[PDB]
Amino acid sequence: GSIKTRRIKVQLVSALKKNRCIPQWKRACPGFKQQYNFTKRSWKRKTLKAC
Amino acid sequence: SRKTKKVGITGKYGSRYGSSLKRRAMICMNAQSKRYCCSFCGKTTVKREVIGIWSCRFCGKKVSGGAYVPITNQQVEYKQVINRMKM
Amino acid sequence: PKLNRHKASRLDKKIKQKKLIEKPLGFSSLDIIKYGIGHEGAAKLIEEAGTLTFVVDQRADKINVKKAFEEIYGEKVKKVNINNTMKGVKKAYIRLVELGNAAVVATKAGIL
Amino acid sequence: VERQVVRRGSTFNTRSNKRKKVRTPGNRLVFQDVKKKGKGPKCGQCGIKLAGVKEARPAAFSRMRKSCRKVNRILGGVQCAKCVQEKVLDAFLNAEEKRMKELE
Amino acid sequence: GKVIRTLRLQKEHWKRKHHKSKGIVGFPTLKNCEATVEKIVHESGRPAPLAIINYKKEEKNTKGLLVAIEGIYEGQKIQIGENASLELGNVCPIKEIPEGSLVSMVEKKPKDGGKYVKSPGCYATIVYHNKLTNQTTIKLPSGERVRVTGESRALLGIIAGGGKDDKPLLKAVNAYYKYKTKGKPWPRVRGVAMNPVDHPHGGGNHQHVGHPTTVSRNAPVNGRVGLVAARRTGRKKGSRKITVN
RNA sequence: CCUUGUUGCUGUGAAGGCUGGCGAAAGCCAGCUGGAGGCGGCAAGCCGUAUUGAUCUGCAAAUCAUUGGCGUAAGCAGGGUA
RNA sequence: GAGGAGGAGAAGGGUUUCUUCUCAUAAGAAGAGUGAGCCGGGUCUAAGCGAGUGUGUAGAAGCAUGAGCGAAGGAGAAACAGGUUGAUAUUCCUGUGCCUGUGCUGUCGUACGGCAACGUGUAUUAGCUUGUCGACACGAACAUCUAGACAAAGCAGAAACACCUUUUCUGUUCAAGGGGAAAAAGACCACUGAGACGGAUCAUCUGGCGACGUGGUUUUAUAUCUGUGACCAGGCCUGAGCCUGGUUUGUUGAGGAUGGUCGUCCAUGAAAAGACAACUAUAUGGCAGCACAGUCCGUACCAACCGUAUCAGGACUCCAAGGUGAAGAGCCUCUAGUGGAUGUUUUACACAUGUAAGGGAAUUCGGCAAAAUGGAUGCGUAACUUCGGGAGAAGUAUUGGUUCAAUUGUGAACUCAUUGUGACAAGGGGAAUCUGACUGUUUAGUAAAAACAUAGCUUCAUGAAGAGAGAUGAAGUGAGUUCUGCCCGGU
RNA sequence: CCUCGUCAUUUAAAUGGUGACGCGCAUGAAUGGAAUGACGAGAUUCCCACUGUCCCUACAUGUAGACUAGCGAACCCAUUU
Ligand SMILES: [Zn+2]
Ligand SMILES: [Zn+2]
Repeated sequence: GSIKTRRIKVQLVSALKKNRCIPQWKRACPGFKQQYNFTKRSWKRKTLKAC
Repeated sequence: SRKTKKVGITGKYGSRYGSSLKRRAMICMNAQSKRYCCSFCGKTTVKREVIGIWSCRFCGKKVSGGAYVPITNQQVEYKQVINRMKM
Repeated sequence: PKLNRHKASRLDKKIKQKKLIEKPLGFSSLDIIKYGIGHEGAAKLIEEAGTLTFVVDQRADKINVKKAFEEIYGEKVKKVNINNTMKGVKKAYIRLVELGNAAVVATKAGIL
Repeated sequence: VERQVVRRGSTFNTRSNKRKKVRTPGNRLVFQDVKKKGKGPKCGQCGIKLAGVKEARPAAFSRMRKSCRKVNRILGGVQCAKCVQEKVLDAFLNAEEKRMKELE
Repeated sequence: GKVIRTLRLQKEHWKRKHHKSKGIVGFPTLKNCEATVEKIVHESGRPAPLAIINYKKEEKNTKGLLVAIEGIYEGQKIQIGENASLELGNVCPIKEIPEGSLVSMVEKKPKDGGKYVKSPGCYATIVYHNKLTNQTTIKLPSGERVRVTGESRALLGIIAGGGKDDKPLLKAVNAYYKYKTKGKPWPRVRGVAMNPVDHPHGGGNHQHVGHPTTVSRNAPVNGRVGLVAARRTGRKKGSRKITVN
């Protein structure tokens, strides 16, 4: 909801910046072997436990 | 007033609780609700605030007393004994 | 006394010692300001309300921002409002004591 | 008939949350807040409310003029006219008995 | 089995709370005082009313609590200690009060503040003064006779609020309000209606105790239920009391 | 245990009061006023008697329909605490 | 269908919100978006928790005292209208304000009046002490105010017209701050001097400790005015600006606010921070202008929450129109909001429902299920009873529309093709026996009961208390009425 | 227990109900005994009203079901029946 503590807000801000795919240029690099970022999440499928 | 032959103030309870118990309660219930005479101002304006404490609605004096009456039987007697000790 | 401090608004706690050598200039005007923001959202504010918008260091407060602007850019300030955004950036909005000067400072500084 | 929302705070209908309905120049019916009522001083002897003094809440009372908070007599607010008449007489009459008991 | 109801209710979190209390009840310590009765008040757990008193100790005003005797009023002046008059509601050394008199709030030893008679409607009777030993015999409301030294203090009158047990509580809710502040279990479930894991009287295909209900004084605590160390039982007449002053 | 929230419509008509009549008295009889009660019929709600109804690869690891019980109170509920 | 499938907050979720593009779609990718001295947190204290210290333990636990902590719905200085974005707004912009402090310049101050009830005067710090405010249960009736809703007249625009109609619909606005009545309800002051008697309430009641009367003093709302104009409706033109209105009266009325009364209780219904008055000393103090200051954290959106989900379940609160009717009941409408596995007339057996000749429980363990009765008004009401009740006992009759009398009691006439609480809503009743006195509670998910509880009755132990025999604990029986015989051999 | 005890009443007909009787396998007094009122979604018998419960079934409505487009599982299984 609208009321939040400072500690809860920083957790949300960090959880929101980490939630991104692999940038499209990295895929062209000779040494790079990852397909998809397995740390990506959806609000419909997991809980953060920020509480 | 007095629209009932026997039941008096206990008519509030209908047919519940025993007959014999209601007629014991009745004595106390009639005594609690009356106004009584003030010792300080003479008027009949004394009523009960809470068990043991009685109070005058004109002059504001508060006095210790019984649970259902302002002066109890033991007090009416003992008060006299003290007056004799002062002689 | 020890407590978990989960309801607190300031995340720092400890009082700080002296040191044998101290850092040259300290928290100072050129650490406080980061950049002015110039886009269609900001442009209206310069044109209508005589206010600039800036990104500022997380450690900064209203009094410090007021001083730093008057030192770097030179116009006098009426008000400062502050906003911690969802992207982790502290924004400051500064209204100048005379309007019109906002378009002068913005253009000199290359914000606009 | 237009219906209202709570603009600020909580919906939970406690003593600190009284509201009234008001019509604005723009022809809207809106809720607006209400401050609590104040009780003024009662006499220290008899419990009667003192004459000549205003009733307000502590913060608002302190901002009024001094004349709103007293009467010009031996006890200002504090006690009523009958209780001071009794006090003045009692102190006099007691001193006279002591005078007599000293002289006799 | 498990621990019985009687033990659980004696643990510390079940002790009566004091948050609504007015203060500790008892006499002042000084040799002589003149006091004024400030207010007469009800205290949440107690049926007898209390009186707040005001007295000077050095220059400073100080406040105390007495149990109210019947016939005081707010504003009354009262006299405490040696050289007080025999007037209703004064406090005096016991040796000054004549035989056959009725007293309340009696000190068991000097300066203890008053114990003994403190419940509504109660009093004690002065039955003997011994001029050699300086002892006095008082008859307590249980019928017990006890000896106290002549230097102990006592309040002259009967405790206010008498007659309260005349009116029956006809309903369950009336009993609820009376026991809400006491330590006894209400409502009280009978032991014969429990299972044998919960109570020594539990179990069986008919509701019965099955073993005698009179138990020893030295029995173990988690089974000491029933009539503890009874000398006799049943509704028959007893025997003559033996009496000495 | 501490701090709070939540009673709308109706029936019956106790205690106390005023008039009129009857009586030597004590105190009896009418009409009106008043509004008590873990008191009656219902609403919002809280519950769970029957159909041994529907469902039993369910809408659901206990639900749905009609029918029922209480509803001015040893009633129902949020947060803090043991 | 206003106890909404409407409009908003809390707990919980965390970008789900806005723009663009692509299908990959309850799918992705890239950007953008949350602004405060006056709203809430940071303060105070409840029940309570506790570092350290003392005592104890192999170390712990525990016990005594006690810094600090403990409520986003208890206490708690000061703000409101109107505008603006794709997305924020009592936070931004315009206007008018307020609280707490700081500094400059002017301008005044060092006291009086009334028999009194008390008034005039915007007034400094500091301290004892005494008191007040903060600061408080439930229930009932009666006043007064404000939202709201009606009805007439005026104007402006709409709807409808094979016929009829001045028929019908929508509008007619005024914030915080400043100034301010009459009224009603209570206190009190001066004169006066009252009874087998006057005054007064819906109800209690009230007076020589001073009635009625005649003149005053004071406390508590609201209407009205200002708030410098905003905002709305309509017309004319238009890639813009002008012009015209926003006027009068009556009835009712809270599910909000306030006031003084009355009732109930073996139940009498928080603290503290922070304030104020009197008394004592001490005095460069009041007001007007102008200027300066007020840090830190929260602020988007939810039909998106918990149940493995896009789940008929669960989940704390606020606002609330017209008709019918006792009634935020059911039924019907205005404001605001809403919807998809496709076609086919589709047997039998189902599941939700209707109707039935003659008979009327013959059915079945058993009237299980269904039918019948139903609101209001009147007449008339038994055994038994703790005299309160039984009791809506039972049993019977009436009820629509129209046009009149009469004013709350109701009467009378005329009229209709099955009759009238016409739909919706809405008791079946009696005679007996076993059992528990009554309202209440229980096996969340096969048992709601005769089981548990309960008031009352009886027994037992104690003079120890932060409690003191009308007390504090332990057992048994189960309201009331009427009784409760005999046995101490065994344990 | 014997037991569907005997006598009366209720029915056309009573292993039922109510009223009487009592050497009671094995009733009984706060392990509480006995007679009533008011109140039970408590157990039991009878009467009036009422009816598709029944004699003895018939007709009609909505929704599924049959056939058709799009979408698309599970229990179970030595199997030649
Ligand atoms: Zn008096
Ligand atoms: Zn006074």
